[PDB]
Amino acid sequence: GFVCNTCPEKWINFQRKCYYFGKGTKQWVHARYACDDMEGQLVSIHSPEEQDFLTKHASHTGSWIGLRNLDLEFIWVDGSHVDYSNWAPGEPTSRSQGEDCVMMRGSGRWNDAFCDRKLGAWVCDRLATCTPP
Repeated sequence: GFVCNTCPEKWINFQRKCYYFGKGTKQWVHARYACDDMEGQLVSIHSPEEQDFLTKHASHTGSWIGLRNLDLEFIWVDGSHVDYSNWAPGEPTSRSQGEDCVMMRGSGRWNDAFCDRKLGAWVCDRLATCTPP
């Protein structure tokens, strides 16, 4: 096994991951289950290179991402902590209470909005399968 760029039908390869750029009106939790029932998760961005690819295919309206708030601290759906951050200027707002779910704007910048908000786009990500040369 050396080459990891093997994608299922309708998924787009980037680096060592597969991405599905889903459409249709969905609440954060609804988009959380849309990927889980597809054998994927809501997207976890960890590199500027990943973000740049994501921005290129993402809908201008705004896509849900796998980041959310708790208590403590923002953590991705995979459980990973935030290392790379592409927050919009002045984000995350530490006064807007209830805005615990993160979305990604057309520009790629992330905004933290209400979980009950209906967005037209949502991005999923899974691991890319391998091939032995």
